[PDB]
Amino acid sequence: REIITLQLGQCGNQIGFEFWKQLCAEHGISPEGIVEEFATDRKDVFFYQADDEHYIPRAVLLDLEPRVIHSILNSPYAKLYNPENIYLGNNWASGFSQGEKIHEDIFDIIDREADGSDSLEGFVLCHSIAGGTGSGLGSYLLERLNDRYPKKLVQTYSVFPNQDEDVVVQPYNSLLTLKRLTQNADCVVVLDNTALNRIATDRLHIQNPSFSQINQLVSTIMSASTTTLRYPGYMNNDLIGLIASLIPTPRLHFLMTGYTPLTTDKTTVLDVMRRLLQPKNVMVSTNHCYIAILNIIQGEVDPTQVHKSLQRIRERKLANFIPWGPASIQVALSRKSPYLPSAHRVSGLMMANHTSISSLFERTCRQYDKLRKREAFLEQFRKEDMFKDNFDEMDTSREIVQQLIDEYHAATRPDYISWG
Amino acid sequence: REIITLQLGQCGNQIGFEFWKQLCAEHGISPEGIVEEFATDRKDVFFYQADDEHYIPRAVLLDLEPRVIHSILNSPYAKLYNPENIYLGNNWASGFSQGEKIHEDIFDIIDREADGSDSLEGFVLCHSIAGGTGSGLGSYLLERLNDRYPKKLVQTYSVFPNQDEDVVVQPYNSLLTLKRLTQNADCVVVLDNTALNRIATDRLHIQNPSFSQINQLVSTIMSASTTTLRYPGYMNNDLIGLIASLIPTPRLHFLMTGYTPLTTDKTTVLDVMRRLLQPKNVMVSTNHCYIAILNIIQGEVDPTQVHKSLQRIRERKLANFIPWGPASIQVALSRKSPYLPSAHRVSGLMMANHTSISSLFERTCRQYDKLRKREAFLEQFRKEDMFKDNFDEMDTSREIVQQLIDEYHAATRPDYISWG
Amino acid sequence: LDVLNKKYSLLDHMQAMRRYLLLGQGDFIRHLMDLLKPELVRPATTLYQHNLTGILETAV
Amino acid sequence: LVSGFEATINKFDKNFSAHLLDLLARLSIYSGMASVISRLDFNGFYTERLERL
Repeated sequence: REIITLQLGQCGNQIGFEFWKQLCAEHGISPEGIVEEFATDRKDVFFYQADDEHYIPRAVLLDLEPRVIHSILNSPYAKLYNPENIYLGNNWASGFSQGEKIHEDIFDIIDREADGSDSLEGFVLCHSIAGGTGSGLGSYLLERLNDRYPKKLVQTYSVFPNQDEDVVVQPYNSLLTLKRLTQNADCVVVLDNTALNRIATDRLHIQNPSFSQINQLVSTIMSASTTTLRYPGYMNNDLIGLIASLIPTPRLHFLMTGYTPLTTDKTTVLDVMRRLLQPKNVMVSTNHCYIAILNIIQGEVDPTQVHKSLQRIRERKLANFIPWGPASIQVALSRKSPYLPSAHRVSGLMMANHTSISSLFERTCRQYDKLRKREAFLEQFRKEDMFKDNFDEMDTSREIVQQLIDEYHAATRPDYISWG
Repeated sequence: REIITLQLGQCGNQIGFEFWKQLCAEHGISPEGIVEEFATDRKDVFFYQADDEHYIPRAVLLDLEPRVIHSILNSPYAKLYNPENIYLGNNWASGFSQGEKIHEDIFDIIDREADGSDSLEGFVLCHSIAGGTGSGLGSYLLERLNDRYPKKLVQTYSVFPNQDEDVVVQPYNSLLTLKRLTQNADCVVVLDNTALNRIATDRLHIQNPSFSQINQLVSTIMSASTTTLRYPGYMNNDLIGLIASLIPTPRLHFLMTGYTPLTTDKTTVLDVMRRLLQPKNVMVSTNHCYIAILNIIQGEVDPTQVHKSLQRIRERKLANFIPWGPASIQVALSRKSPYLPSAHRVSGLMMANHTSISSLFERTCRQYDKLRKREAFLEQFRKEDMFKDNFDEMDTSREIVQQLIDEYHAATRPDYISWG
Repeated sequence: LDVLNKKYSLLDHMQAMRRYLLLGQGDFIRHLMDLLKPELVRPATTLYQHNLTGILETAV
Repeated sequence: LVSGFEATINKFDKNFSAHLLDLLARLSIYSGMASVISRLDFNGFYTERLERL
């Protein structure tokens, strides 16, 4: 139904602003907010139908000691949306404490926008893992959304800002935030800026404006993930129906992302299918195995040899699903939206529950573990000591994430007829 | 039939002057008084058909120590009406005593205008609750109209001047004036300048000229309330037939006001119906429940679906009327008058008997009660001591208004098959 | 061909027969199942037919 | 005094309740054309005071 977007952190506000400019260009709206004569799809999933004959977008901007938010403000896409939800450290404990002291009025901002809608389906959060101002604050307020709203769904869009390796307090913040993402979130979309940056430097000659083009990539992935909700389709035009199928267990809910065009400067669905299974197309990268795969393909093709393509991929015999489960690739087809010129309009995406990310979780675990062993790279700020003098929250996050790694490895194996 | 307008107090004379300028612009009359060639509706409800071929309005202006009345006088709409009824403290007791000493000649002004008409239907009073010069004087003369004229009807238009909180003698004057409004008035229209001022500051960027635009809002509400009498319609073209249906008991006769356009800078009746029930449209704001609702809708629309809209609102199942009574929303339709340009000519109004105002009565009761307990905010003027040395009129007003609060709460419940 | 295409409509109206009757528009069916959850899951085999037609008229 | 007033009010209250519930109930058999009956009884409080059928 109606889904409210919450953006916090500098990186989260940046990718949210890029996404809102993307939907401004996509749908028939001005940079003013008014509906145009090239509007008619559903425009009530992200835009509040306002009383100005303006489809005013539901964009809740929160920040802590803002810098780039002022550069967002002096632009014609910060008066695109203005329903009065615009509001004005570098550690997880410091951001947690600073979010603690000002939680009331921004939670009142959340409450005002929550009753302002006719209906509610989900709160989707723009976040960056250990992004500084976003970290700690986002974990605390994520806990407060899961506490205050048990009837609604929480989605988290999170990126890991790393320029191919690194901050020494970053594994602590990622461990603590990942504990919050495990137990206070319903679905977490995790991306690696290292792999995306390497693919971006490969595909073009972009090396200095890598982050700006990464914003375009994340905006296209976000718009393609919600296109079947924004545009009239058939299935899972709520968030929860889309989220439900990929998750077999509520702790394996971290989804790997895929994207078919490696540059966008006429094929059948068979080619992009056998493409996107292979890890040249995965932008976020024992043998670790998929639990469930969901694919969304958007392009100008003639959709009947999809059953023929499923025949061909089946007996090409590339990939097998999980021992205990009779799982299956789940496939949806949509149209690529007009009002943006794109050569080769075929664009594919996969949303897949993969165990490979467990290794990367263990990678962060190993980093945190060695910094826990040396104790010269926790950097000893007074906010961290005042927040937790015993640092047993790190031990709780560590034991939960180690149970998560064991659950990952047991779900890969047929030890999910047993327990691990 | 023929209804005489009495305006007293500075705020009452201001909103009356705004209403008379509104009907000067509305009907085919000059700023001179003469009928024009764009006159033909009924013009004998508020304008005396005078012998000059002038429709001279029946506007009785009374004042006590006038200030703004001189600014009213030097204007072309103070020689719009002149049938010779123009006449020239800050407490309820002081205004009461000053109205006592000069009651004879202004009552002779009332008598002259009363026999000056061919017929009489009602005396409608422009008033402001604890407005200073208006308060006390208006209560005393209201008692004298109810004493001297038992065959005629008295209506009171009253606003509560409060700039979002406040005068410390104001709860005393409102309590005493409300006692007079209970037992000497037939219908009281009560508005809150706090809620109207907040909605006015919200809808536009008016904050300093809020009072002048509030005069326009009150003038439009007054003109829309009497449009079916001024313009040829079907039903309740006397005051008493309009007043009779909303009142089940002569002490619940205080009516909540509604107004559909939140700014006026093509819809069906279904939309404005499901709008105006919701408290974003109520300009004057256990769960307190309506006893009876009357709605007047004025706009250019096709009413072939008002019965369909009643079908839809019935089975949308939003609101229920009172346990003991088989009450119903009562609906009338009129046309929005020409000779004023208004974008979106659909404008809706509700006149509804609501128990919610009892809480606001209790709010004033609580304020008066705490000032009665402290006794440093009655401000001890000699007029108050000379008027009542024992202050038992406050006790009488308090016991009557407490019986009113109990009657409100018992009428909300099914204890109006019993007594409360 | 043209007398069914210009005096009434044949092609335009068959699309909605696909969309509703054969459930060819599942946005329609999803929100019909969401909004009409209580009146279905509670017995409506003692409720007159015109009420369900009337609530369908606003559901579409 | 009130031995004349309250007597008429009580008897007319009970008489009015009986006959009016009867009008709404005897129109419920007709139908659609079922707008009026519990449109005068806006679904909720006063769905009744005397149960019908």
